[PDB]
Amino acid sequence: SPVDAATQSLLSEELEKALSKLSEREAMVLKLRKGLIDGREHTLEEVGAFFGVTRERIRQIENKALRKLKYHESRTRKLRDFLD
Amino acid sequence: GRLIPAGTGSDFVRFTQVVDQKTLKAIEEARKEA
Amino acid sequence: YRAQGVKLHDKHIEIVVRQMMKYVEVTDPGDSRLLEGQVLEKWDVEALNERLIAEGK
Amino acid sequence: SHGARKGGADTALRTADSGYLTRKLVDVTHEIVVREADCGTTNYISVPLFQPDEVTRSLRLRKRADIEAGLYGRVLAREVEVLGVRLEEGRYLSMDDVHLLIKAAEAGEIQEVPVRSPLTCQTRYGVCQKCYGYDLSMARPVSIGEAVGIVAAQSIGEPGTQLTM
Amino acid sequence: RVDYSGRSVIVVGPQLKLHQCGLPKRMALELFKPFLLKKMEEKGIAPNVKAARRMLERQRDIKDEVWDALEEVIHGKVVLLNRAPTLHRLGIQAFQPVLVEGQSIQLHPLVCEAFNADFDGDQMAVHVPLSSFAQAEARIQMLSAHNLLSPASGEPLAKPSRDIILGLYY
Amino acid sequence: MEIKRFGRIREVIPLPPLTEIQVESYRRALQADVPPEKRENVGIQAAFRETFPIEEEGLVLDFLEYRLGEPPFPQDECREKDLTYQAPLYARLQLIHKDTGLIKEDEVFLGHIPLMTEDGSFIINGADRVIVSQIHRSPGVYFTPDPARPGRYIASIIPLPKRGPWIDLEVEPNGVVSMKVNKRKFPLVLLLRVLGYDQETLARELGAYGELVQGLMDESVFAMRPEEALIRLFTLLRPGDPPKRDKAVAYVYGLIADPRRYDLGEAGRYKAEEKLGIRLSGRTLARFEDGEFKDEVFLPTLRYLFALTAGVPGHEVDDIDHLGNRRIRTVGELMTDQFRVGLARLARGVRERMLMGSEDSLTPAKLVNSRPLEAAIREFFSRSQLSQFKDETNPLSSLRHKRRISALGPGGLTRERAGFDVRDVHRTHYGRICPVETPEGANIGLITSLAAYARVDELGFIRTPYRRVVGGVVTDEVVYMTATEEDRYTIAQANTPLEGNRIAAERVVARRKGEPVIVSPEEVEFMDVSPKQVFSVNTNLIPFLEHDDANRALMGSNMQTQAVPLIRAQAPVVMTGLEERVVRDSLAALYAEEDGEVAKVDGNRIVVRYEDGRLVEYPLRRFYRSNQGTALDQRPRVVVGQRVRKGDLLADGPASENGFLALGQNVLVAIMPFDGYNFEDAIVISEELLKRDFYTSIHIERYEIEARDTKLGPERITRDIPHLSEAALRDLDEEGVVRIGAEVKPGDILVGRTSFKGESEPTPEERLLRSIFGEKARDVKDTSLRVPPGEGGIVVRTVRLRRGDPGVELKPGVREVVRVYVAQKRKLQVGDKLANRHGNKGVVAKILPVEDMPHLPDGTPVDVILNPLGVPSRMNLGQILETHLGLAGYFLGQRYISPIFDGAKEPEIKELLAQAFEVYFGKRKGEGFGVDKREVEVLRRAEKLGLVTPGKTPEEQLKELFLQGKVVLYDGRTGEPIEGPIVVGQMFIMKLYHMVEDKMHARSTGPYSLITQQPLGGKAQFGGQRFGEMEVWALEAYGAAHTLQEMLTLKSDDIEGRNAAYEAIIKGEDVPEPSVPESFRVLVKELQALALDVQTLDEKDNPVDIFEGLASK
Amino acid sequence: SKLKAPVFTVRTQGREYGEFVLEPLERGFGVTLGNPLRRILLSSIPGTAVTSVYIEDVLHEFSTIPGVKEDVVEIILNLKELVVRFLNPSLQTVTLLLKAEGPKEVKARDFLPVADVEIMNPDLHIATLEEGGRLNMEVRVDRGVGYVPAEKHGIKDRINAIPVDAVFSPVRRVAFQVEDTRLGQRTDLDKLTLRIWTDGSVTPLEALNQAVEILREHLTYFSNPQ
Amino acid sequence: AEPGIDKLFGMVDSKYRLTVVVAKRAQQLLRHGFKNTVLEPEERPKMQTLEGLFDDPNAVTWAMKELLTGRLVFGENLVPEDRLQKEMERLYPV
DNA sequence: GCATCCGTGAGTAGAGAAGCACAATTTAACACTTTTGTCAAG
DNA sequence: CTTGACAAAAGTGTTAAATTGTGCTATACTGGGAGCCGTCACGGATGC
Ligand SMILES: [Mg+2]
Ligand SMILES: [Zn+2]
Repeated sequence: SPVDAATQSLLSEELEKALSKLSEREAMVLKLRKGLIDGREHTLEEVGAFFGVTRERIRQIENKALRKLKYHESRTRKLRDFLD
Repeated sequence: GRLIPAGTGSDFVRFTQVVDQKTLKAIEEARKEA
Repeated sequence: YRAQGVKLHDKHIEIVVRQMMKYVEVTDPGDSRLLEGQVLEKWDVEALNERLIAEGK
Repeated sequence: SHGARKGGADTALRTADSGYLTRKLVDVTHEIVVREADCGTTNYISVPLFQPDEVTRSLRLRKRADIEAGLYGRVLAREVEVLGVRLEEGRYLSMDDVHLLIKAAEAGEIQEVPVRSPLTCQTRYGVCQKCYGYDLSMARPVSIGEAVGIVAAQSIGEPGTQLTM
Repeated sequence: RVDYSGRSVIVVGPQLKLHQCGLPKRMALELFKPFLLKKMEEKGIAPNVKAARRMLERQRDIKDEVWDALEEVIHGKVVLLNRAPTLHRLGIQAFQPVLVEGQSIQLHPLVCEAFNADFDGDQMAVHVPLSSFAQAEARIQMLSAHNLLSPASGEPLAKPSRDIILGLYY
Repeated sequence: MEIKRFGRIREVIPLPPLTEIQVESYRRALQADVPPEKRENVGIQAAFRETFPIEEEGLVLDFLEYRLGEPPFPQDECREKDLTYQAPLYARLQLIHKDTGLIKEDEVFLGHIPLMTEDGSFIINGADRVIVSQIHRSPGVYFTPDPARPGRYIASIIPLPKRGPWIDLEVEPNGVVSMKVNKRKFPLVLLLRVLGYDQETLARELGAYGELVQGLMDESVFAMRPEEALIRLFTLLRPGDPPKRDKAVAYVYGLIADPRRYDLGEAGRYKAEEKLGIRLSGRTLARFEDGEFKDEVFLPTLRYLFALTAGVPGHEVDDIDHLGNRRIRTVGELMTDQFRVGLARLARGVRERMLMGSEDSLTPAKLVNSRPLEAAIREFFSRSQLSQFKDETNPLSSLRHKRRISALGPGGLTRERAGFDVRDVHRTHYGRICPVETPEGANIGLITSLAAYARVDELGFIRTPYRRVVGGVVTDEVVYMTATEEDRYTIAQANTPLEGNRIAAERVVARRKGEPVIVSPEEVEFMDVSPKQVFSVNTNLIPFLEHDDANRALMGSNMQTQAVPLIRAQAPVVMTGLEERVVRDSLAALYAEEDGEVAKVDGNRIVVRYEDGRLVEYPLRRFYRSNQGTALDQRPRVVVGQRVRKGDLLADGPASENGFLALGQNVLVAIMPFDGYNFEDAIVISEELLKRDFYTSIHIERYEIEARDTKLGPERITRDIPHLSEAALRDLDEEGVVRIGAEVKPGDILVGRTSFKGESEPTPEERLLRSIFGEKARDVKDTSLRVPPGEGGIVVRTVRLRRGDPGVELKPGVREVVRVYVAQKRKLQVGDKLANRHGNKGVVAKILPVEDMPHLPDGTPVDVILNPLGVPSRMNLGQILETHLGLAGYFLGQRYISPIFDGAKEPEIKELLAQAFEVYFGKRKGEGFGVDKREVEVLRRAEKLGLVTPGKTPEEQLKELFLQGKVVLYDGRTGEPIEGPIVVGQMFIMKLYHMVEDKMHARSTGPYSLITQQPLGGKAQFGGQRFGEMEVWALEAYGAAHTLQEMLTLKSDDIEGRNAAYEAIIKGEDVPEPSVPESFRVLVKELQALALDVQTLDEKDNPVDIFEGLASK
Repeated sequence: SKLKAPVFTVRTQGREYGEFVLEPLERGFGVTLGNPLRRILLSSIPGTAVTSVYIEDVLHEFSTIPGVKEDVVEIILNLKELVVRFLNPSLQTVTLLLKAEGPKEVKARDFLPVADVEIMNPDLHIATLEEGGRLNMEVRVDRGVGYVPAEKHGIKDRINAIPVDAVFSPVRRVAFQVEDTRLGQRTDLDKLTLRIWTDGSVTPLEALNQAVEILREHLTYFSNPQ
Repeated sequence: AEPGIDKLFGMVDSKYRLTVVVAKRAQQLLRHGFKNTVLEPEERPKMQTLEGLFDDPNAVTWAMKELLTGRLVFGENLVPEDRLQKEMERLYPV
């Protein structure tokens, strides 16, 4: 629906601003891990081949990026309404 | 679902441009100074 | 419309009547590719005739 | 009760016939738009100010509303000189002009009025501003781009149900 | 069939101006909802458009400040009023809506003849022109106060009738 | 409050039972109570005796008798469980072995016959339904003149509908008489040879009519034998079909002689004998006996045709719209006709099972499959045009629906074939069909109402009663008589003056074949019973009907059907005298069966101790939701210990007051313009109406939801809805259903339901969003039922039906269904439609406070302000006379019965107004008050308008104004009097079912169509408004090109455009440029499906892809 | 739940016209206040008017004077336009003497000055005299309220004096309008606009204050029962 | 009626040209946040809001009143479309 | 020329009755490594 | 930052039952069934 299409676009623009507060590689890891670029989840080995790192290396940067976005969300409160 | 060739869709008025004098003169000077 | 007191300008009817008289029938094709009895718009046949006069056909 | 039922049955069938007529009028005139100021034609029609009457076998002045319905807002094709007033060629006829023409007709100075009409317009896929004349809703010359074909179809079709059929 | 459209029973708006109609607030909230959500976000009513929409879903959750924001939305804007059958073009006319309590559209007495509308149960459709072209066309070309003479005959079509004639005649 | 009765006409007989057109016909068709051996050959009994015996030939299945059992479930339980109120049908069938000589008898179950309730309706799938009577051309033999050939006539033989072919006999221009059967024209001479007619016989019977018999002379066909002509006839009727004798005789037998396939009908047979002067043995055109065809009707038909053509006396053409030639098919005949069709289908299946064999152990139960009969019966009561959803807005609504007569329906007319002739009021409608009650619009004259005194006879012809007049004196003998019998007598009018029982006027107004004539008393043979027999029940409820134009009387009678019951409903001050009978015959009220004493009175039930001593408890229908949503309740009207007589009212039903029909309120009305709020039929009311809860009605809405079995898991009706707070679930009980007594508003949950989400991976943006918040997505989603916008109220009833419940036949895959009833008490508001009985209708446009309303000098404000401009053009003066009589009754504290055409007249209303003035003004004198200064000013203007006599005292002039129904009226806003006296009186006004609450709708975005991707339609579907061609024409005429393009693309079906328009607006941006509509893409693809190459091109004639490369290989 | 006190805004131009707005008001109180004030404004505001005129050599009102364009009626009509303000509260009646000779255009300023008497419109035209025309007038100005026709008072100072309709009311016209207004969630409130036209002897504000005071004084009459 | 509608109709040869000019000007005003307006600060259309008097959000109302002042130039083939958009962004970056 | 059958069209809203044998293909229950995902080590 | 370690989570190869598709029944049987016509005028063709 037009409403469903719009809230999809609003969620994308809010997530892209939330990921801007992250680092360069750190944001790209989440985008590649969650599939924000290609549309499919990329496994840790596939992500590791792109940045030349081991599988557990992504899990450190992927999870640390997750924690900082939780801190940003608690301070800004700009993504809570997009899940209900 | 096209614009009908009548009223505001008629070719006699559809291509009318609107501009202020400030923007118009700026375009005028730009041509002269070049 | 006069009998019922309805006031209607003649030009509205004339627009429709103009469309009722828009077509003509070919009586003599002349030096064209038309057929006798063919029905076509008056604007087309007059424009076609002007081209024929411009060539002497 | 017979007439009341008959009138109600007539109204029910008249709405369908009137609605059908308007749709046919729309589909035959939908392309007619005021597309230019002047087609350049010299052709015109002559609106009669008098009509023959059989009971007297003579020419009787037409009703004022009938003359207005054929002259109001129309561009004069030729110059007209009536009652010392020069109505120039290309003049849009106001209601005052029409009444002046009727007054001159009653004085025997004029019998017909040469006016530009859609019937003699040479504009392709529509009419010109001069041959159409006034935008009745605005009492002023029609603006280029108005779908006068749709307006004409609605104008004819709207009072269709008010006819006695 | 079109979006941004509504329908309700019509009643006479004797106090309305010729360019005005009485639009129910509940209709206008639905008719102008996407505009209202943006206005609610600009103010402090809602944090974002999605939460603003959730507020309007439940009637008991609608604050009074939403109705104030709706007034700013419809300022200068016009809606299209249509009564079937649309025999001529004045079967659709543009009016600046005045937000009214109730569920009925208030119609100006002087446009009733053009609509062939009376107040024995007629209903009218409401339409919202969205863009600047559509609003400009309705405000300039389709406004009721700008269409006073009949396109069919050139005679006044929005003219005194019924009680207006009777009072002035008396 | 006394009731004063007007009128001089004494009605010798009362109104017949107003539902007997429904009740009696269905009782005759079922014959459930008469023992089988005494059942007459009508109804479904005739259906059994016509299809049976099923002689396959040798096995013969004969029918002995049928019986109807008790219904499995009561009427109330059928409504709750969506069940059909029906009785099981058992037929006692015997199988006879013609060779062995053994008879096997057993009772087979043929299915269920729907049962008519006491009031005359059916409960089909839990819904109340009415079978509307159908009018059609009666079967028989007719003689109409040829419009193409002057002086020529055509003979038409019409059987029962779908019971044979129509037969046309016409003398061709060459001379030979032609018979047209099944669109095939063949010479009639050939047929008579088949039916055993010689040349000498035809010359003897029909040789005395000019030379027309010469055309009935073909030497070729007289030479051949009847068996040879039968094959010759078979070739013409069925060219190409091998003309074997056995095949040929079967076709002709089944065309004109088979009773199971050709049925002229009892009415058709009777009409044939009356017209042709013969006696039919059966109902077929011919009889097959002794291996040959014997004529029955063709010779008398052709003899009359020649005699009519020859101009002999006593022969006349037939008016096909004459009501003696038009009959009524009631519910009994319509059901029986479909019962016969199903029985014929069942008989055909019996023959094929007999063809199969296994006759060693064949039983009648095995041969009979009842499903074809049940399906035909179920189809008639569910999907027939004549089977209609019962209109029960008020009890009068259901009464009118059961008396409706329809020319449409199966075997009926269509509006295309409905010309002026069928829709006109024929002269024979007098006393049989109301000349007023009809739907205005496309159905005018096609749906009518039975007249009040009219009744349908066994043959289906409407008879109206007349009083026998002999020797100039009127007797009490009443003869019910058809239109064709009515044409033979001079019938006087019911208003003819009578001195005792003898006609006193020397000149009598009468009718002769429908024409008005002036005759002497000795020439009068019959008299009208009453003026009421001309009109239907609804029209008979309009007082001062003689003062209203027929077109506006039509509106008044129709809108009484639309009046909603009111919590304080009042009977009108001015009545016609039928208010009691309508309530009594609607069975909506409760009456004492015999004399007795009331034992228990409660809002739920009433217990009466009858004289015989038995205790009878009457449960009261309380807050029942009608088909239209109006609340139907019965309120007790007796107290404990009260003695009641037989027929005494026990409890008022809906829209009734002390047994009188109460469709509205009695309000004080001022007839005057008011500041433009009365403009064009708009109505001004006082706020005082709201304060005392007049025009307050109770409406109940039903909401339904089903918990289903789904491949991913069953839907659960529960209180645990994910992602919803306690505020949203506050009114739900532990089962997930809203508690009884809770107030629900739009968006509130009526019942919680969770559905398993379809397996689909989420969008990556959602995947990141869920990961940030650390919430695992649940397996179920919110699919709960919520209050639609603009609705709500108080929850009063929750019905929960579960699978396996006794009598609950849920569809497969449905575990349970929950129904919630929400009741709202609706007060009168702006936009609600009000109407009186005289066709004056309008919506409330303004509600004024009491201090703003015009008021009497004694301080009493009026309740309703009506525009006087609605009277003159509509010519309905009955409301004015009602207002004048209401003004007198308001001050005299009394009500009035004025029968139509015989009732209160102006001299007698004015003398009531004289007495009403003495309490209106004489009370003022006693209180110590003279004449107001303001009244003196109005009286001064009144004499300048010629309304009062100059020189009289102010009291006398005020009385003169009062006798005209006018009073001095003060403006509540200013205190100054209205400059002219105003007609003020008490009038009965109804609140109609059209309410702005149910009609207001709006939509920004919502559901879209599957194929066209355009918004759906209807408020119930949250649809958009239809912008049709004429509305498109209006924008084109305005030159609003961009406004038109948005509605064509951005707001209807530009999928990319409508998504981008909504996204732009919520961002504060202007909507983008629109793109191609999706319906045009559908059009192009559908044109390609027709093998048409449709291509969109550019300026350079190059193809342009409007499908974004998605359809290019 | 009682409504807040309304705001009284004034829009007064010059000394002869003014608009007064009172908002917000309870439902129906715009009509409740507007009508009484209008009735008082048009009938009760104290003022002055010409009630009698004496012109030499004139017998009846429907005659003419040789030497002036205006007949007796037209001058009487011009005199009914005269606006005069007494500067002494105890002053009740004055007579204004006018002796002009033609050719002159007689104005209101040509009246002889009288102590504590002020002519508010000295530019008002009275009569146009030609050469040789003598005009002698003695106009009687009284104090009163409302409108009194000449026949209903019949005031004559001397013989041949013509009674004239006395427009005592300084208010020339009252028009009040009630409009629907809102305050938050309340929508049935009233907005009252009072427009008063005055001859200039009193301000439209002063006329409103006098009308309000008159209504207030009458409200105190509902005391001391019996 | 719109204020000065008679004057607005008198400045154009075709009444639909006025609508095109008003609509195109309104979108120019919306695109640049009303920073490109030719109206003086005392000439700005205003909205009566519960929080005070604010600017009128309706650009069509602004466009009609701008055309009444006479400071707007309208016509066909006045300037190239691309050069008009680029130059107006330079003056009003918004 | 004319007579006849066919095809076309006829207002807008809204509100609502076969059974069995056997083969052939597919589904689903298993096991299996295989691959992540991860949580502790430096 | 790798590098082990784990228990899943996921992929995968068999094998079984469940499902689906196909062939075959030998007294003689040999041209169907439902319709079944209350509107009107209009072209346009299609042949007498
Ligand atoms: Mg109506
Ligand atoms: Zn032209």
